[PDB]
Amino acid sequence: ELLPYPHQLMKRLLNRISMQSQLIENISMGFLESKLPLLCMETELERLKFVIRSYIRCR
Amino acid sequence: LPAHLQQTFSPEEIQFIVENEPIKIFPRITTRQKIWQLITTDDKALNNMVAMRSTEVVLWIALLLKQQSKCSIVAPQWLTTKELDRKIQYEKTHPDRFSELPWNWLVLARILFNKAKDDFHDPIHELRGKIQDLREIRQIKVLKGLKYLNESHLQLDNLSLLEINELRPFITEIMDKLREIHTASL
Amino acid sequence: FRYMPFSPAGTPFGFTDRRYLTMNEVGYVSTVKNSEQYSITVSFFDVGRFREYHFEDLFGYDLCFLNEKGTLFGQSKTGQIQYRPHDSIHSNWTKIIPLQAGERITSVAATPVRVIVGTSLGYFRSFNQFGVPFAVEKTSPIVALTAQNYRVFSVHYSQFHGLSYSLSELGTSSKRYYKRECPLPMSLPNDANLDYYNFNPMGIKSLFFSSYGDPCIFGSDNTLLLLSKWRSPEESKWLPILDSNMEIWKMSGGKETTDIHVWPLALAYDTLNCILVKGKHIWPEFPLPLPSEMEIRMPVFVKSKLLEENEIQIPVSMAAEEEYLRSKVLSELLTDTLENDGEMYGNENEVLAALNGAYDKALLRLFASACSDQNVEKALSLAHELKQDRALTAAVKISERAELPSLVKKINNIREARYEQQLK
Amino acid sequence: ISQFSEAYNKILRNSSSHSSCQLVIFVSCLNIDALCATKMLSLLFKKQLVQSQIVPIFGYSELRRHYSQLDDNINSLLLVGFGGVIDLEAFLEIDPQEQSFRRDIYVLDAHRPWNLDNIFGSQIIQCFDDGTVDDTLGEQKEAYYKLLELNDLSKRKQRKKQIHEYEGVLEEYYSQGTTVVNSISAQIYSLLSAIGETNLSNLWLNILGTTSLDIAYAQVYNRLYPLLQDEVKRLTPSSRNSVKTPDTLTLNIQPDYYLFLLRHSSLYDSFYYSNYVNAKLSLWNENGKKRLHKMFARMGIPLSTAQETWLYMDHSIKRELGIIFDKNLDRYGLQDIIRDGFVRTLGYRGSISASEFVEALTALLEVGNSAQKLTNLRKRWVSNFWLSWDALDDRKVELLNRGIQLAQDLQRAIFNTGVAILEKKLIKHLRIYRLCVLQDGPDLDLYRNPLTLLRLGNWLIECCAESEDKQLLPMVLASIDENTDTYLVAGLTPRYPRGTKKPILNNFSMAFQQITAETDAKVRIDNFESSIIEIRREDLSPFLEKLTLSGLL
Amino acid sequence: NGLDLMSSITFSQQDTNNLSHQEQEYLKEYCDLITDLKSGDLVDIDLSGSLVPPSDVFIDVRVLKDAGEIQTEYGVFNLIKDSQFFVRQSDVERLIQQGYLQKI
Repeated sequence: ELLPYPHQLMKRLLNRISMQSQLIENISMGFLESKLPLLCMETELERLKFVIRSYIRCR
Repeated sequence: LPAHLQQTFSPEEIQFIVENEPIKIFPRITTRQKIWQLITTDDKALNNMVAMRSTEVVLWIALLLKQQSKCSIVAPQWLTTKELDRKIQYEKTHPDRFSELPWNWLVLARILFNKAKDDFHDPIHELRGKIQDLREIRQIKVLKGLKYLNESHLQLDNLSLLEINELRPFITEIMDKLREIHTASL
Repeated sequence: FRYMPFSPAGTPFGFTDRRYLTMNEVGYVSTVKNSEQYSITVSFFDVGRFREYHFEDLFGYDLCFLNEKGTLFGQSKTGQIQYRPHDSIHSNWTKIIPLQAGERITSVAATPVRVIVGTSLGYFRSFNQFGVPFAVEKTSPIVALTAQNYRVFSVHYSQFHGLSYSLSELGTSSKRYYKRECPLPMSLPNDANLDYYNFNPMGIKSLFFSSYGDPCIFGSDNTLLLLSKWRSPEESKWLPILDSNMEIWKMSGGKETTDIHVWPLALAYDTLNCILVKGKHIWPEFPLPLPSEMEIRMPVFVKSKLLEENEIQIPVSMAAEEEYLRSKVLSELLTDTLENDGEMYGNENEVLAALNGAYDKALLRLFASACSDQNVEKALSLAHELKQDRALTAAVKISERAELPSLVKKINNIREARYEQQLK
Repeated sequence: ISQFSEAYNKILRNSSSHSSCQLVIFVSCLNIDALCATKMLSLLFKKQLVQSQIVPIFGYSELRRHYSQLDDNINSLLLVGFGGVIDLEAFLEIDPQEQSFRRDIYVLDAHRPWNLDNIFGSQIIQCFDDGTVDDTLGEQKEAYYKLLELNDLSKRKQRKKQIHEYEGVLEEYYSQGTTVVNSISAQIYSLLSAIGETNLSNLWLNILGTTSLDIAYAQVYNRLYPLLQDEVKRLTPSSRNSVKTPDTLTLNIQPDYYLFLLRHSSLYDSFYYSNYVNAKLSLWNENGKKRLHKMFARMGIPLSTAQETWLYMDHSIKRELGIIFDKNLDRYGLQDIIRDGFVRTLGYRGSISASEFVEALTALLEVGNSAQKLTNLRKRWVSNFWLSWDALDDRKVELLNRGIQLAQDLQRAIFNTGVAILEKKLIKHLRIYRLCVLQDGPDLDLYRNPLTLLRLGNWLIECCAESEDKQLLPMVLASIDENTDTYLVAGLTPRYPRGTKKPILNNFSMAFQQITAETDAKVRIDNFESSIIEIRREDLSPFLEKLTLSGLL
Repeated sequence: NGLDLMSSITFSQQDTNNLSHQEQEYLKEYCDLITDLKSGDLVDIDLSGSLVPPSDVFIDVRVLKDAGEIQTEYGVFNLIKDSQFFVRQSDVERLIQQGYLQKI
């Protein structure tokens, strides 16, 4: 069956994704020796993005 | 519309779930402070590490740092030639049970042996000898546990996550044809 | 009896032909036989601030001391040293030591200001970090030497004096000695490991320092000592804190075994990093395995009284007394390091606070058992040590549950005298 | 002048960023030495996370189209194999583009003439000017400085005599033969020793680096050998080994012989298709093939066993091969057979030596895949380059065992051509050099690749210029096909029969170059090397007569 | 359709004859129903492709025989035939689906 949608938490995450995706562009442009922290946050954001893109597209 | 399989997990979506469980590392870059920071959403601590002092990170970061050799994956409690011998001799003397598996049974035996094969105690014919031996004892009792299936109930007390995602589309397509005979005759 | 050159946690050749020369908490140095020459590797445990290299020997070095600033090599017969700084800006230098007839070099040291070469007749030559000599001093023969940030620890020995340490601190110009030749409690020795005792007769495996500034020494009794209150002249005690004959016996399921050994590298806040070598030969081999850990336990267990209670499971009535000692000892090494020099990292206050919380809590597993067997005097004296005051009224509610009513008065007699103390 | 670690950080300050095409490297498709030198230049840029290109370049005109078209994100450039001899500012037409130039070029070369307008005048072209190839020669230096400065008749004629004598010194340099000083794949390992990444795999790309120039090249291999016999002893797991576990790659030095492909063919089929057996027994005739069976009589090997493949020989014969090769090998002169070589076993697979690996890469580079019929061939070589780049690794062994069975059918088609020359005797024995021109025969399609003529030409040089003193003269080869009659000619060099004082050994760059600017009769210089060209069929006869004139040898 | 093309009427579904007149107008309106959805999420513009889970952030991409130096978004690529790369997986998934770069 079709389960009831989590209407309250999934307003937070779409307001949490667009916040940090500016902060990656703000650090990586605003920096210009440590290329390692900038490739962990780039990996995680494209890993939280895959859960939503395979949850909405499953309903 | 996924339309490939759409009812099970494909086994590239099983290495995505097991990579959210923490293990220990022996780091090789300090970055603590003395008297720029990793600010990710889901873990957001352990900026403060010391060279050769154990800490606990999530597993998908500790495969990023092994590729550059700035970490070293420690063994868990089960990758031990002294510990896996009790979990084999349990299996012979109890032909009805499943002995015990830490639920990342097969998956953590793959991502560690391909990537981190310098940190155990002799994986050659000591750990790949047992883990293939413990998968062929276990795959007998699954095969004898399907002559006894019914149309109301089943018990599968302790099975892993990869020994189930190869067995869903066999059982739930047959047990949906034993339900539609017993209730169609009533 | 013979003198052999000593280096921290070295290992001999054996039947093979490549060994380590030193091994400590920064890196490990290995050597490899080329029949004519040697190829020395300097590999590091840290990766970020340092690089590894390798170079070719033409003299036959067998003494080294690897630390953060430099890498002081040595030669045991010709008296030839070489100092290779990790920085590319400062250049090397080489000096040849005067030697008399029938003399060796035992061990060297590489403090950030001084450079110490101690020979096997007692001479104590001290350079500066470029090669200008400062002193020549005659002491007892030296068989080990090590250093941290500014302090220097050493072990004298003679054929008639006996073992004696000495703990000094060559600062900028301050040369405040602390202990000059006081005696030291350790047992020297008197098979597959006969190749080891020809290499190091003294039996000291690897002496080092802590990360907080406390000397340690890992004897051949397999019992890591430690020195406390060394800033005071008349309060130094040698607290043993680990038995490697006991932690192995627990982990082998209550059994004697001759396969697991212990090789130490360094010490942390409360953990010891160890190379658990498995085999007959008690030195590690190449490649160097991952350093495991091991916790410290004060030696209060009994080898016999655990076996009558049947991995090894301990009853709580015996495990309670050990945590009483262990948080008692660890506080005295932490409460003075802040008061005299201070804290390095900043988080030293909260671990101090949570260590007191393990101190009073572990006493109350014992305090309740003292009321269980109808004893008022034994349970009375235990309530004079709780410096935490919020556990004092917590003990009163355990006094009523055991129904020893006179004991309930005595604890409230303790609270009032410590209450009037605060007002003055 | 420029060492490595100060130049290594000069490439990381301007390449670690967000955009992808920050640096671009160029590889010549022919030098196997230039193949291993970039395979371990990707591993160095994979552990430090820099994004790049790897573009193969065949010709000399194809460098101009690829460079003069795609110039947006050149924050660095890199160039391996090329760029040694020909002046790059005068060929790419580069002008001042703003200290703090926008573009750096780091050439890597293995050739003799330093081409002083690249090393000196280093505005943008970063040199490679450590004293390895440089050798710190000063007479070249001051003459270049006492030239670029542009009673007055007395000093100016004295200046004109000083102009006259100094260009005489500049005609003592720039008048020399092009051969190899150092290998490239030993030079990059000297950069990897200083940074601190030397694995066991990054050693296996020097043993394949400096064995490619042992067989068919000058031998500096005798001077590069004691440096690699110590880096193997240094990285060794233990003295006594476990008994053959399915892990644990162990490379270790072993007494290895000079035959071609012992481990993957029979004994008898290796004694035919060799060089230092063919050079001493003259196997192309019939009078020498009787002497070959005369060896196996003495050695105690039947002629059924000696053609079984080397896996299925008996246990008590491969045990005793190091012993029989020294009692009976003296009488036929073959005593320079036993050398010391390297063997890399990956567990249960089996042993492959060093020389038996570089044959399987020189034979995977041309097989096993008007003017616009030409460039449709050059895309069959550039696309063939990635067919060895993958096979170099340790994961794909089904790609390697295609290579060995493509290698034995290379040196079976050469041996049946090189016999058909030495019966008809198509050699002109002229007063300056020797000449051969091949016009007709079987399988003449194979000989369009420059790595195939140098295989056959290396079989002729060690054949006739042998231990027997006749003379010492260069060869000139010329093969032919259809399709506008290309006539791929190639100048070769003489050798000594291994028993090393004259290292110059080449002249076909200078004296050839004067003729192509004299009539320019239908010639194209389209190679990394200056000693191989094409020429039309009507231009062969008047060109060769001019070679005998103005002889510089 | 709608994957690094953003208006793909032609160039895909190369038959355009096996469909009826009614099934060829149903499809063309349905692709405009998709682009309503990708404008109100902003998880990613065109959330369509890549249902493979992400791993191994830096990949090796070998060009298979398609010149053009076509790409402008996130920098030019200067694309030449048979020359492999080391770029991250975010910029190639828009081209690895076109049959244009062969290796993963």
